[PDB]
Amino acid sequence: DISRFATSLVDNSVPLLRAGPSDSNLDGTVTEMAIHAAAVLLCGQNELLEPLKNLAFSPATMAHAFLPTMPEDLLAQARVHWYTCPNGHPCSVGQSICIDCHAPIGGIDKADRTQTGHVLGNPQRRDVVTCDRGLPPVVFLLIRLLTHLALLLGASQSSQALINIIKPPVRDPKGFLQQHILKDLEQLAKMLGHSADETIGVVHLVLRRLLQEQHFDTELSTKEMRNNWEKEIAAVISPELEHLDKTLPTMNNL
Amino acid sequence: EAELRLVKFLPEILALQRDLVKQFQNVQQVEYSSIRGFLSKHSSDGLRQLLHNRITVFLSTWNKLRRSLETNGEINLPKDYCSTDLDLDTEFEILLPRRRGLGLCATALVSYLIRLHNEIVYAVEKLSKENNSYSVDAAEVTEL
Amino acid sequence: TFRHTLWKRVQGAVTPLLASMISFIDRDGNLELLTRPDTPPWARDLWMFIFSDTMLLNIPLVMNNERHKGEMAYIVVQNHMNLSENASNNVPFSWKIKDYLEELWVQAQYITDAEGLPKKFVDIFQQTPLGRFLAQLHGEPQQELLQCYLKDFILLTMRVSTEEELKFLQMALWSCTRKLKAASEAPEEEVSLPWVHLAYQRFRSRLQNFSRILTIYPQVLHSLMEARWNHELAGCEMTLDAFAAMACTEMLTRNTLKPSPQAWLQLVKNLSMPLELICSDEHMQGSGSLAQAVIREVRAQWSRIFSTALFVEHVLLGTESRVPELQGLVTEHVFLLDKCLRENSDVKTHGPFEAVMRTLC
Repeated sequence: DISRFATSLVDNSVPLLRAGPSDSNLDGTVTEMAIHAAAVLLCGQNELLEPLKNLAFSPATMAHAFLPTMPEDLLAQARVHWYTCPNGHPCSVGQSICIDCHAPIGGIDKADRTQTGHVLGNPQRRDVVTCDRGLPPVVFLLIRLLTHLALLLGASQSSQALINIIKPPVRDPKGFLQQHILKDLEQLAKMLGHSADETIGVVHLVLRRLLQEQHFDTELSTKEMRNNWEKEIAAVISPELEHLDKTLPTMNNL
Repeated sequence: EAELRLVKFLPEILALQRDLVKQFQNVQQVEYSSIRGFLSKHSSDGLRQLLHNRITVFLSTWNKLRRSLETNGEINLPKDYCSTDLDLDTEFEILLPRRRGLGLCATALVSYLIRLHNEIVYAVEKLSKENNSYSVDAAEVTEL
Repeated sequence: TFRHTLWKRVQGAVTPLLASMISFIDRDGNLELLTRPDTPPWARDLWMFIFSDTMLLNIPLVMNNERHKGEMAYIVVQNHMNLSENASNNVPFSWKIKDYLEELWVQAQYITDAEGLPKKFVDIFQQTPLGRFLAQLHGEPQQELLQCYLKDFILLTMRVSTEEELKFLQMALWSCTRKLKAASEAPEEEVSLPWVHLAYQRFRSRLQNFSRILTIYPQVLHSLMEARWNHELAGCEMTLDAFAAMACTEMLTRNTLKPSPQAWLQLVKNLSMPLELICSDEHMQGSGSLAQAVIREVRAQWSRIFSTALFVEHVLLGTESRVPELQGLVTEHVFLLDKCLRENSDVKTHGPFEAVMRTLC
C-alpha cells in the first residue's frame, strides 16, 4: 500500500484529486491531514486504532458497523414519566386510563433509537458541541474531526461503500465534506481560541500522537463497546492536549 | 447552553397551543396541509399577523431542535418526522399537540423544553438542599 | 307508533345541538348567574344581551354524525378558570368578553401606532353593540360591573389561591386603572372595561412581581393587612406593591437569623430578585411622590438586609459548619452591624463605609 500510494502520488494518480476537488485555500489543508492520517494508518499496527484502518482501507467493514461519535439515544444508560400506552399514545399522569383512546394502563421493552453509519445532519448548520458518555468536548470533537477526515479518505479511495453507508442522501457524497471540515475547523477556532493554522498544528499533534504510540474491539460490533473504545482512546489522547501549555511555544518557535 | 437558551421561547409556543385548543372547536379533521393556507383562510389580518409571528417562532425553535429531538426525546418519534426542515407550507397538524400522529412532534418539543428547564433546576435542587415546590403547571407558565 | 317515531327523530336532531349550545352557556359556571336572586339586575341584563347576539358569541355548528366509533369522548365543556363548587364568574360570560376585548385591542394595535392606541381602541369598543350597551348602563351599576369584571380578569389571566390575595390584586388593578384614567384628559364621570385591559398592558410586570412576592412569601396576610390598615391605600398611583415591599423588608429585618440559617438565606435569595426590580428605577417610571419616597427607604433596608445576608452567607455556614467556636461572635456581630447601621446603612457614603470596614476589622 505504501509503495502503491507513492507511485500514485508521483505521477498524479491520487484517488482524492479527480480534477474536481475543493477549490478554496483548504483542499491543501485537508490533503495534508489526509496524508498524515494515512501515514498513521499504514505505519501503525496497534489494535486500538485498527478500527481506523478498517474504516479507511476496507470500507465494507463499516458498511454495517456503528460509525463512532454519532447522535445516540440517551435511553441506554438507564423517570420523567413519559410512558407510551400499548396503543401507541404517550401518557404522563401519575390503574388509570390513557388520555387518548383510554387504554387501561397507568395508575390513579427494547427502546432502540440509535442508528448506524453517518447519521450526522447537514454540516452547514452545526454550532453546538455534544458532550456525551463522559467525554470532554475537546477529545470528543477531535475524534469527530479525525473520523470525518478518515471517512473523506475512504470515500475518495472507495466511493460506493461510503455512499451507501451515509443516511443523508446527496448527489455529491464527497462534495459536502469540504464544508464539513470547514465548520469543524471553524468551531475548533472558536472553542480552542488559537489561529486557524495554529489549530491545524494542534490537530497535527493530536493525530501524530496516535502514530508515536506503538506500544479493544476491531470492528466496533455494537454501541457499548464502541463507547468503551472511545473511553480507552480518550485517556491516551488527552495528556498531550493537557500538556499544550508548553508544546505551543515549542511549535511556535519551530 | 446552545439548546438551553431556547427555553425562553417556551411560554409563547405554549400559548400557541392553548390559543388553538380553545380556538379549535373540533371539526373532526385537519384542513389542507398548509399553515400559510390556514392563515389565508383566517378572517382578521391582525390575528393573522399574531398567528404568523407565533408560527414563525415555533418553526424556528422546531427546526433548530428536530435533529436533537430525533434522539434526545423520551417518546419514540418516527425518524421521518425529524428529517426535514419544516416551514410554514408544511402540514398544519404539527401545530396541534396531538398525542398521536404529526402533532406528537410538537408535544415532544414542549416536553423536551420542560425537561430542559427542570433538569438544570434539578441541579439547584442538589445544591441548596431545601426544595421550594413552586411547580407551576403548563398553563400558568410565563416569563417568570 | 309513527307519531312516537317522529317525536324521537326530532329528539335526534336537537339533543346534540342543545348539548353543543350548553357548552357555551355553562362555561365556568355561567348558568348559576341566572338562577340566583342575589344577582344584580345588570347581571341578568348583560347575560341576556350577550346570549342574544349570534355574531359576538358565535357557536360553531358541530356535526356529530360523520365520525367513526371512538371512545368516551363526549362534548367537553372546558373551564378556563378553576372555580370552587357551585361558583360563578362575577361578570356574565367573562371569558368571551375578555376574548372580544383582546381581539379588538389587537386590531387597534396593528392598525394604529403606539400613541393612537388608548383613544382609538376605546372608541372602537364604543362602536361595538356591546360598547353602546354598556354606554346605556350608568351610575353605581357601572362601578359594580367594573369591580366584578376586574376581579374576574385576574382569575382569568393569573393563578390565585386565597380570596384575600384576590382582593389585593383587585384593588391593585383598580388603582392602576384609576391612575391610567387620571392621565387620560377625562374626568371621573365615566369608565369602561377597556381600561382594565390597558392597565394590564402597561403595568404587567408590576402585578407579575407582586404575584411572585406573594407566592414566595405566603404569609402576606397579617403583615399586608396591618400595612393596609395603618397606612391607607389612598392615591391614584397603585402603591400596594411598594407597601408590600415595605412590610416584607420590615418583618424580614425583624427575624434576622431567627429561623434556620440556611433556610433564612434561601428565602433571602428567592426574594432578592423581586425587590431588586421594585427598588430599580426601570419599574418606577410612573410612580407617585409617596411611592418614590417609600422606595428609597425600602431600598435602604434591602441594602442593609443584603449586607446581613452576606454576613450570614459564609462567616458561619460554609467553613464554620465544621468548627462551632466562632458561632457566638457571628451570631452577635449581625446585631452589632444592626446597631451600627440602624438608619444610615448606605455603603456609598464614606462614613458608613469606614464604619462597616472597622466593624469587620
